[PDB]
Amino acid sequence: HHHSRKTYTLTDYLKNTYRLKLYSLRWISDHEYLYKNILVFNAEYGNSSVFLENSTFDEFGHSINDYSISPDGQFILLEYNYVKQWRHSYTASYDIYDLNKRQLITEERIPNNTQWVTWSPVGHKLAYVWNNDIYVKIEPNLPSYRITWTGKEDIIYNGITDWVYEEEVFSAYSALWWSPNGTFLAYAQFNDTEVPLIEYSFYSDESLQYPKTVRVPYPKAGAVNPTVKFFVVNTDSLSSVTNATSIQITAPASMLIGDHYLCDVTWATQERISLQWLRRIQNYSVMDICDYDESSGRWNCLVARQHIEMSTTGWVGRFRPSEPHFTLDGNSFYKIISNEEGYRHICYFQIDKKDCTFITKGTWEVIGIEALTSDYLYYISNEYKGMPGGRNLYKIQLSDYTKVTCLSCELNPERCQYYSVSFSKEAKYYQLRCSGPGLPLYTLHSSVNDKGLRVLEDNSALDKMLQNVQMPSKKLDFIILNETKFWYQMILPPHFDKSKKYPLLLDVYAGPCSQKADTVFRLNWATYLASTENIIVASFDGRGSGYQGDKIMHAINRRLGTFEVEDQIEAARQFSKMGFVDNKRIAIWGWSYGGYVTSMVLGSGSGVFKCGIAVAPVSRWEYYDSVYTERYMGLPTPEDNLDHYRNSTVMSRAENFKQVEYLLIHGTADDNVHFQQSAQISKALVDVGVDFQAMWYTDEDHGIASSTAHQHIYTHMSHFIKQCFSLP
Amino acid sequence: KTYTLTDYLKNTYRLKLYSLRWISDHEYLYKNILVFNAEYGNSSVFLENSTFDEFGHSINDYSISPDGQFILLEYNYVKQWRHSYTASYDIYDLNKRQLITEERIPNNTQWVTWSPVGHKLAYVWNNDIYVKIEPNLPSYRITWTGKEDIIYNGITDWVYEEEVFSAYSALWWSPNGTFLAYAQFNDTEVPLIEYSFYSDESLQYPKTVRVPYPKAGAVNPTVKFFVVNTDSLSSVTNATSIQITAPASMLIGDHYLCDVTWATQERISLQWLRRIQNYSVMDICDYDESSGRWNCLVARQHIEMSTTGWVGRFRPSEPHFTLDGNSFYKIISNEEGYRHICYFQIDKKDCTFITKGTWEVIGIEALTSDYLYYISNEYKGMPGGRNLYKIQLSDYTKVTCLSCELNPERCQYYSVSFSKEAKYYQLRCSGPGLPLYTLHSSVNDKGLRVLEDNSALDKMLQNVQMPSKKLDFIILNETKFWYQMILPPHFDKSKKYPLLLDVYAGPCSQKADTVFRLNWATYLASTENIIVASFDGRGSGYQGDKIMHAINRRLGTFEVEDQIEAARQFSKMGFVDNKRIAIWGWSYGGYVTSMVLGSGSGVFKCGIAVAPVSRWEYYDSVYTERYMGLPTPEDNLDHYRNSTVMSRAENFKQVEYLLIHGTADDNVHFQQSAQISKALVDVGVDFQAMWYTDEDHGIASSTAHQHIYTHMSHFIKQCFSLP
Ligand SMILES: Cn1c(=O)c2c(nc(N3CCC[C@@H](N)C3)n2Cc2ccccc2C#N)n(C)c1=O
Ligand SMILES: Cn1c(=O)c2c(nc(N3CCC[C@@H](N)C3)n2Cc2ccccc2C#N)n(C)c1=O
Ligand SMILES: *[C@@H]1O[C@H](CO)[C@@H](O[C@@H]2O[C@H](CO)[C@@H](O)[C@H](O)[C@H]2NC(C)=O)[C@H](O)[C@H]1NC(C)=O
Ligand SMILES: *[C@@H]1O[C@H](CO)[C@@H](O[C@@H]2O[C@H](CO)[C@@H](O)[C@H](O)[C@H]2NC(C)=O)[C@H](O)[C@H]1NC(C)=O
Ligand SMILES: *[C@@H]1O[C@H](CO)[C@@H](O[C@@H]2O[C@H](CO)[C@@H](O)[C@H](O)[C@H]2NC(C)=O)[C@H](O)[C@H]1NC(C)=O
Ligand SMILES: *[C@@H]1O[C@H](CO)[C@@H](O)[C@H](O)[C@H]1NC(C)=O
Ligand SMILES: *[C@@H]1O[C@H](CO)[C@@H](O)[C@H](O)[C@H]1NC(C)=O
Ligand SMILES: *[C@@H]1O[C@H](CO)[C@@H](O)[C@H](O)[C@H]1NC(C)=O
Ligand SMILES: *[C@@H]1O[C@H](CO)[C@@H](O)[C@H](O)[C@H]1NC(C)=O
Ligand SMILES: *[C@@H]1O[C@H](CO)[C@@H](O)[C@H](O)[C@H]1NC(C)=O
Ligand SMILES: *[C@@H]1O[C@H](CO)[C@@H](O)[C@H](O)[C@H]1NC(C)=O
Ligand SMILES: *[C@@H]1O[C@H](CO)[C@@H](O)[C@H](O)[C@H]1NC(C)=O
Ligand SMILES: *[C@@H]1O[C@H](CO)[C@@H](O)[C@H](O)[C@H]1NC(C)=O
Repeated sequence: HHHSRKTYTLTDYLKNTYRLKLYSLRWISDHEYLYKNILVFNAEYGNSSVFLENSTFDEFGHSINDYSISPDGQFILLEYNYVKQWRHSYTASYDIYDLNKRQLITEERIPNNTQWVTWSPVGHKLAYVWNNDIYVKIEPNLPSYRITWTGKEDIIYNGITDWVYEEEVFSAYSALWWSPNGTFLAYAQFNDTEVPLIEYSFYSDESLQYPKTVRVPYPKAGAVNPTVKFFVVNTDSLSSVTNATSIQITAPASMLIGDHYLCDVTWATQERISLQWLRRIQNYSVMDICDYDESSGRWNCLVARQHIEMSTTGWVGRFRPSEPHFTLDGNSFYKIISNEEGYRHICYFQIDKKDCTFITKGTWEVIGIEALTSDYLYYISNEYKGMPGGRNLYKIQLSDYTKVTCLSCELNPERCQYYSVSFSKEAKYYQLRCSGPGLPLYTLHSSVNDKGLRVLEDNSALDKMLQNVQMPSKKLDFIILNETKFWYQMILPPHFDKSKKYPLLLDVYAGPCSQKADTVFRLNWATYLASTENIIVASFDGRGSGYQGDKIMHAINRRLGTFEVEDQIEAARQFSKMGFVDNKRIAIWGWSYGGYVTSMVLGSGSGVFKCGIAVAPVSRWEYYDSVYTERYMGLPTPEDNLDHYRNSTVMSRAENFKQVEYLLIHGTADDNVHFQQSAQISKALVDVGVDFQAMWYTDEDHGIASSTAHQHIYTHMSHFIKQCFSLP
Repeated sequence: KTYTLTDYLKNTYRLKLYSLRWISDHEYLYKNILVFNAEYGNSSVFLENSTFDEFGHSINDYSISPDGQFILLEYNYVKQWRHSYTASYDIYDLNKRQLITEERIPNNTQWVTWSPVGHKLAYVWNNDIYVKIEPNLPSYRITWTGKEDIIYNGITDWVYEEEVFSAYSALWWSPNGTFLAYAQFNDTEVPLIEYSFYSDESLQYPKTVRVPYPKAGAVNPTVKFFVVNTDSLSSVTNATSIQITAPASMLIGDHYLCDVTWATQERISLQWLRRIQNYSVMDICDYDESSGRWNCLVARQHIEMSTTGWVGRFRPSEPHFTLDGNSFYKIISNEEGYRHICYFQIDKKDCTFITKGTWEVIGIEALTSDYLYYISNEYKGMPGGRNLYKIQLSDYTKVTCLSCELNPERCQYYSVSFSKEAKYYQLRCSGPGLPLYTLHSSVNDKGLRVLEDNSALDKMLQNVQMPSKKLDFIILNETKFWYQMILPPHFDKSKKYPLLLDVYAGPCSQKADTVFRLNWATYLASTENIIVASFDGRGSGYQGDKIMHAINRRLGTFEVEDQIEAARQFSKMGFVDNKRIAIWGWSYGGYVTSMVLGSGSGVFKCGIAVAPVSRWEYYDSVYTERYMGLPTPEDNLDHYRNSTVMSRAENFKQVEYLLIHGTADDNVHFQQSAQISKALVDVGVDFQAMWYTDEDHGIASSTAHQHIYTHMSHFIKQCFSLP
């Protein structure tokens, strides 16, 4: 034989039999990067001297979670006693090790339970947050300077975000920003005094006799939001005689008039910082540009340099207003905005000018600006072949916008259609990561001649292992609806036969700016279901999905739980009318927003779906957080949008669940989508006499990511789908 | 046609009761509200069905005063725990036929009670006691110390309500209403259980419910006892409450007040229990005239202890005093370990037993000048039967069974309700046939008339294939252990049936009896042809202390092993499919079901645990410590650690498990199933779950009740391969 008889099993997925190798590096200069044990690989010639041996901290006495080398390379920060908080936040102990002296600093140690630590961009200055206050060390072995004195647990946050800013605004815990040379330290201060608390039980180890009540300031749609203030402190004029003096930069008048957010901080030069503010009604944002005044020691934002971004069709930006990329003199910047036709492109702005000029055009979008030099701007887009699920690196000549070159398109067009990039400190070198459709590929390049210097990781060991496995394939394509293309992907079982009828699982996100149809290679639950169980797993980007323009993306504005829900149902009708789908066995499942859509679909009375699984779903928008929800829904008030808030709950559709088989799953310590939401679904299903299947995960959060819990839920979901589809 | 799930869920086939409230020695009330005579059976209407048409509120319950002059109307009923609730109250003048509108009982009243004679009234509001001499006059504030969740005057806290008094009230009027005795509970340092309450879909942020609840080994509430004279209440000076302190033998450590019983007008008896519940003391306290105080002579103390276990069935039994209050009868276990009636003299340590045998007195029912009446399981040596007996006080040898022979075939489980001076009594037969309610004259013990025969139901059941009950015993180690089986209709001995073991198995439980039930087991047997069995093993009650105390300090051992062995015996009976045996239980039954499934015996295919205890340190102090002692290194910590469901997680790989729990369960906290599920996830065991949002220990909402039973039926049918 020698024919492939093996499949990709559930155990393979759960035990990581088939492992994807990565190549993670960190640029130390414009020609040097670190890699792990710790080598400073010289990018240029390939010669790599060793930086730090793996044996150096064996006598440490603690397990080291992470490390951080100072920009000057004189010190290393050692992160241990890591305790996870939310998606980005955590607490840890830190020790500092002098690299030139070969020993641990024992004097003036960074305290236990530190919330965040950061080196300056140059030298070895240190900023850290402890007990909600900011501290600064000029030298690692010296006493730290206390910058703030107002830090209060759950009320006042200095240099760190609160729950909502962490999850929905900055996608980070830190709210500290060093100036390019480390002279100034800018920070946000959040105030949660009147923000209501979400409360839930945490059960802990079985030795805890009485459960704990976790309490977190968490604004639900329409509730009192946190307020924010912004400050800048000169670290070079710190004295141990007097308290440090932080200079406030106030929000523009058009923002102070109501509730607003700080949605972006970007340093332009040593003495110029740009701020973006956003109204609570997220259709209007203002960029301030503020210069430092030397005679005063203060900061001033000229109303002439003030820039406005707004939308008449929806909210501003994909999830927030995009960040500027300033020129060296800080007199201009490049920024992604939506053009006249609704497509996101790079606009070039003069600092003193209202009007910008677009440097890219077309019926495609710029994903992000990655680097800019004197001569070139580097950006990722989905232009190539008009595939919105594809990603490539481009280079545009600043003096001639007609001179655009694709740097990644043709490198290896068959295995590589989804690229990300990592540039050196001044874009002289870059690493490219290809994520699919073939096996991930990591390569190094010099930008001068754009030539490939070397293959970093080609995943040949995994290619060897797969050679014998009956792996699934992927079909990426579109369907025309109301004269508009809508993309879908299908994970197709091996030896796929168009004449046969397969059961179908619709895998759904479908939230605003979602994309579930792409060229990325994945080893996941869907791989197992196709490979081993012979199930087609499909996904569909309908109205509301991103990277295709505002016409598609803004279609669900103020109307969550409508078109995106309706387009998933229609997708299933399209797939079955392709001819290879058994439409007695069509299922749907999703996590989070996908959980919400799955539930709305199962409660729609369409009659298309036999069964479905919702994991940690939203059940009604008033339960979810203000920043995300109000972005798309506005306020749940009679004068705003209360009617639709009330018309788009899962609960009100409970009666219709008599037609389907339903599995409802939620972790009890979910701080993001509160257990409350599934608790209300179940209570509504019980109230109408609908039988369903449920599963709670004790102390699990939104990711249900514990090793044991992760394995349990996928095993449980697998049983459910196999029985729904009558698979032995 | 068969008895279906819907039949059970929608109570298609209803059992009639006959509920009466005695008013005198020959007059009682029955529901219109009629005043039936125990002589002639005639009745003149007391309150017409539509007397309160123009009331404006929905009346939940009524209560006539002992003199019959005023009726108390209860509305705005809001349930709290098992017995506790809050309500609004109005008083109706029956003479004037109008509602009282001056000095009304406040909204959110916790407890109200008439005095035993006349029309005096005591109530509890915001944890304080108030007294109304006349319904229309202002009330006197008795206590000023009441405080939400902290100080309880005249009402119980969580643990006393659930585990000690089986009641919310802690008020005790003297026989003629002169004195009002009460208890004060102090929960200051008792730790709080906290859990989420999700409420209506309209609630944006869940509520955190916080209840003082002592888990095993935690700080317990403290108790004080007071008596106040209601005849000398003044609206000028504050009321003076006389404290009666617990005896010196109780004050030495943590203790409980476990019984309050008035002997006469000026004599009260109180029983106290140590936190280590194998030692209790009864105090007899007399009102002193020249001092206005209460004295409890140390010589009048009566100790009740146990060397093999705890004291009483769940608590020390209540005394029944002779009219002069110089003697009393109470149930205690004899030297052989069987519970019998002992006769005590107030001034003497030694009692004499008036009953003997290898069977038990269940309760003393009435005491007269010439006869003591009691209920027991003596008839035919059947621990699961119940009959009423009369003992001649002048000759203990002269014992008459009043109920044994009235209808031996349909009636084997009686309860009774005697008139005020015991001249008449209602008999309540609960099985094995349809319930029967009859009235009797105790002067000659002749039957007056049938009150309710359930013929309406009998004619209904004629057309349905109904299951039968086998009640019998097996021998284990030369000891009889009783079991019952609900057998499918047209039961065939040659066929192999699936079997479901229905479990309680807690200390002093009894699941094998002569009671007729229409329940879930009825549908399973009638429609699904499943045998539903129950077994009373070691630890079970009403069979003496040798069996009941078998599990002392050793919860989760013998009672668990005996359910497994019982199923092994049912397998050897020949009509059981050994490939289709399942087990289920609620509460303690959930604990035992889980313990059995985690035993790795290989006997059971599948099971269901509803609101199970998972480990004893999570459950309340009074119940748990009674059997387990304290979870400390110097006491019983090792067995607490050994008797968890969690430690058996790995053995659940052999079985199919359904775990169900209500999220607002104040009794067995959701915590308990949360720890089970986590342990099963940690060893990679697949199982089924169901939470019930906002449901408590009963899971008793109309919709949730229907939902849980439907869900369980599908699970059992799937386990048994039933289409
Ligand atoms: C199915 N699904 C999502 O719904 C999803 C998601 N990443 C996000 N985020 C978008 C903004 C930034 C950060 N909040 C993460 N969402 C949005 C969401 C909507 C409703 C409830 C919960 C969540 C969440 N986490 N992913 C990866 C995903 O698969
Ligand atoms: C299966 N089963 C029981 O386990 C049970 C019960 N009645 C009681 N009580 C006995 C003491 C007084 C009062 N607490 C009610 N228990 C005891 C118990 C043990 C463990 C956990 C919860 C509970 C409860 N409630 N019943 C009727 C029953 O069926
Ligand atoms: C955080 O915000 C709260 C209000 O949201 C501030 O509290 C107010 O402060 C002033 C000045 O002390 C008081 O007079 C007001 O009564 C407070 N208002 C309310 C509604 O509480 C608080 O000052 C803020 N804290 C910081 C350090 O910014
Ligand atoms: C209920 O018990 C509490 C706790 O033991 C008593 O509170 C103590 O009272 C004394 C005297 O006032 C104080 O010195 C202590 O500091 C108190 N302790 C605590 C923890 O509060 C309280 O007095 C009792 N209440 C009643 C009505 O008896
Ligand atoms: C009866 O006792 C109560 C409680 O001790 C008295 O009420 C308190 O009286 C004191 C002064 O003696 C005040 O300082 C408190 O504020 C009162 N508490 C309240 C609001 O009840 C009551 O006055 C006593 N009656 C009399 C006059 O003997
Ligand atoms: C790497 O190569 C250079 C130039 O060929 C050589 O001189 C040197 O030894 C290496 N670099 C260092 C300093 O590690
Ligand atoms: C952190 O805690 C440990 C003891 O738990 C102690 O040895 C150490 O000194 C602490 N570190 C600092 C800097 O506070
Ligand atoms: C700095 O500020 C804090 C609080 O405002 C004050 O208590 C402290 O003494 C100040 N330090 C000095 C010495 O200026
Ligand atoms: C960093 O920038 C500040 C502000 O422009 C300047 O005064 C300072 O000299 C700079 N530091 C260095 C070392 O260049
Ligand atoms: C029963 O009827 C008699 C008359 O025969 C009457 O005197 C008596 O009051 C009635 N009993 C009641 C309480 O209805
Ligand atoms: C009880 O509450 C209702 C509604 O708030 C009120 O109208 C009524 O007067 C109250 N009754 C008493 C006796 O206070
Ligand atoms: C009730 O008993 C008390 C105390 O013995 C006595 O003073 C009173 O007379 C009795 N009540 C009546 C009038 O029967
Ligand atoms: C009560 O129980 C404890 C613990 O089992 C025991 O040491 C003690 O002897 C018992 N007391 C009696 C009265 O038997």
